[PDB]
Amino acid sequence: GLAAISDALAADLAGLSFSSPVAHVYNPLLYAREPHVAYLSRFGSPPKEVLFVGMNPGPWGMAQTGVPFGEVAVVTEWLGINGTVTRPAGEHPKKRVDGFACRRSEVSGRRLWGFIRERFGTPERFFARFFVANYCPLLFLTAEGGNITPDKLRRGEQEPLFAACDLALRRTVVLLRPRVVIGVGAFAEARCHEALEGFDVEVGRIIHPSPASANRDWAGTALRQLAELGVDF
Repeated sequence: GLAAISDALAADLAGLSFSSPVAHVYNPLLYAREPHVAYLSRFGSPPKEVLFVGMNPGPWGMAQTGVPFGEVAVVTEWLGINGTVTRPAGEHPKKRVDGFACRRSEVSGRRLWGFIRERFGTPERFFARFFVANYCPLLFLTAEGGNITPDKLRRGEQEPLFAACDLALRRTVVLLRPRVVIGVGAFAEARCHEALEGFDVEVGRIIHPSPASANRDWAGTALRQLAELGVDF
């Protein structure tokens, strides 16, 4: 199942190495494995019509909950997922892992899942046709605790990472058999196009929900973009 794919990915990432400016690496697939597997098992049953793909976790989302775009509030309240989360070895004090006790809200996840809930009401109606997964489960931090996107990695270190993640995504698409794969943001979409070349699947994009990315009407834009891709939302 999905759990096997995630475990395989984590194992593949276990051997990886990253150089300066990278100083801290979080792998929520390890320290937040139980809620992650809960998500996969409860909401990831094949087949899916559409797959949403995020690039990498935010510090207050999946890095805390193990759930893609997993803002604590919406994960506990709507997905009904709680669970034990331990701390990563290379934890930075400016981005501490409090798990479901974390009091900061990940805006991207709050917005995305808030939107999904707005459209579908219950998780069952959404996951009947859709799923959301994370391309790269690793969080990268500077010595000062600043975020580093996978984009800004050394090519020699970036290539195997993207290799493992491409593998994971391919296995994911094979299992869930979606007709459309939608990257959340440009980076995710690029990764989807490259990783899934050769697949009989349409690769698309919706605007990234981050305020830091970004017009005044993200939800309307994404709804429109979904309309263009021929997916009823």
